[PDB]
Amino acid sequence: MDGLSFVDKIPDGYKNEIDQLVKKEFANIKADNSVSTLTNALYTEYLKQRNNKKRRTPDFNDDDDTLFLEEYRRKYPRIDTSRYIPNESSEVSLLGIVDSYLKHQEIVLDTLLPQTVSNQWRINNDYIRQTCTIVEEMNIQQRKQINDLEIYRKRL
Amino acid sequence: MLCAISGKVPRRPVLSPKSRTIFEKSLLEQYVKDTGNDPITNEPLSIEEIVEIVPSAQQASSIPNLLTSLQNEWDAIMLENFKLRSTLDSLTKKLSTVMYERDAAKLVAAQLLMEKNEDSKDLPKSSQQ
Amino acid sequence: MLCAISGKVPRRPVLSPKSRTIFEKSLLEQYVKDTGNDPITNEPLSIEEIVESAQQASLTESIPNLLTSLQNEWDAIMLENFKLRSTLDSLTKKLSTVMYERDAAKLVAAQLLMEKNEDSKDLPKSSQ
Amino acid sequence: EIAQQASLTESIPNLLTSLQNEWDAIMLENFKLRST
Amino acid sequence: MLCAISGKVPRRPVLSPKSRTIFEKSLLEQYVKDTGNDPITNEPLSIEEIVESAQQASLTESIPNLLTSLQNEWDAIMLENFKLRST
Repeated sequence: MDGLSFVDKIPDGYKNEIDQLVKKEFANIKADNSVSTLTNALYTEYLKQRNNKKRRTPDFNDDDDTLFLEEYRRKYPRIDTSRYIPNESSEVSLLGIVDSYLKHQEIVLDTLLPQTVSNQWRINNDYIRQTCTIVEEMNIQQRKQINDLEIYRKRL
Repeated sequence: MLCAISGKVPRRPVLSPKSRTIFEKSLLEQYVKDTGNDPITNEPLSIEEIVEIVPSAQQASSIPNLLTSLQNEWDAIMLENFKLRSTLDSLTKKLSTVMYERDAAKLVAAQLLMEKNEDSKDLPKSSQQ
Repeated sequence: MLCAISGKVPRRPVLSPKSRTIFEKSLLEQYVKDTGNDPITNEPLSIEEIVESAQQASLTESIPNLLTSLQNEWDAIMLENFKLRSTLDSLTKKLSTVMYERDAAKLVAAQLLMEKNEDSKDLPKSSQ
Repeated sequence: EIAQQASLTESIPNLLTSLQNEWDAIMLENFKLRST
Repeated sequence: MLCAISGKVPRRPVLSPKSRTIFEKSLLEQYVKDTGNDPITNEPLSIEEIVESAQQASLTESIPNLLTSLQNEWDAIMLENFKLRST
């Protein structure tokens, strides 16, 4: 488990080396209704279902069919012209009121970006001290190790 | 489609204008004549207070439920997307913790291999002499 | 400011008293009827336990609401969840490659733990 | 403040064109009643 | 966007779980320390009761907002019919 990240100042060759040894040990081991059916089929096939491309074109001196199609264009154009009246009445006040809401929504996210930033650096900060604590202790151990190694020889 | 006194299907649904609850004209009228009160809330109520007979006038006896149906199917769409995302991010935590710990555990080997190697030449050069 | 189920910006937000989290009324009311518990914390919660303005500027070119806008909405719902199902499938596959490579490393360490200390032990014995 | 029976249309791309037709019909059923 | 007690733009909004209303933490905290209550409804509330996931959202713009739009369309057109039924 133990591998000191901050203390071990470990080349790319060692990653490539260890990857090969890990690789060799891997060589050894080796709820909705009908809605979901049509939605998954639409996405898989990459084709959206065609809508009513009729109101836009039409034609004068048609028949009973275009008499309907004509009368459709009138009522929707009157609804359109009424739908543009209540927008222009308020105008830009309704738009800029929503623009202000979006600024309150945005700043909230970036506050959380900082809260995460601080606690993430704070955890790493605690790790750092641990790394330097033990890395010294390991240094102490190795020095003592080398002392015996030659001490035992010089006695014999 | 039920009266709130007897429990019968009301053929003349009248309602009291103190507590909103559709009774039948016969039963509510017998309750008012018994004691001038509403049977559910025990508030003040009279016979003239009751609104009797059906309401259809300048109305005529589709479309609105299609939009309701469109809402109901969307309600599932949202519920599905939530549970799909939970498992998405919850698995990413396992992915992240593993990959980090994998390359962390990988550095154990790099260290271990070089020390093992050091033990070989040391002993070999010593055992030689 | 958002709902904690769909990822909406709620029109009638309602907060639960067991876990402080704001949901849109329709979506929380649906969950309680499906299974009577709080979706996040999995704690007992009912409809009575719940405790109850946003402006969108309708575009200048607002026919399109029936045809173009509604079409795009069910395209965007369709191709996202399909792509999201694709993302979930790969995470589980990439999970299996993670755990296998992890366990492969465990065996290396275990193999090297026997190797190293015995090599060190042999140096200690050599002196004698 | 004072029966709810849910419509089960039948056995989705078609339901798009239904809602189109129903709005198309109501627009003319409102128009015809005003010229009269 | 506003704090209901002061009327300012709150820089640390915390929503209560008894009277649902966005209060500024520093303001509501003092209100609770005065007496354990919610300022609006005068129901009991403590500091732990006051509260400041993984699905990403996008801003409320012109599917659900589109469906509520079509209600406005039809509900207005239904009143248009009354003007001609009554006349």
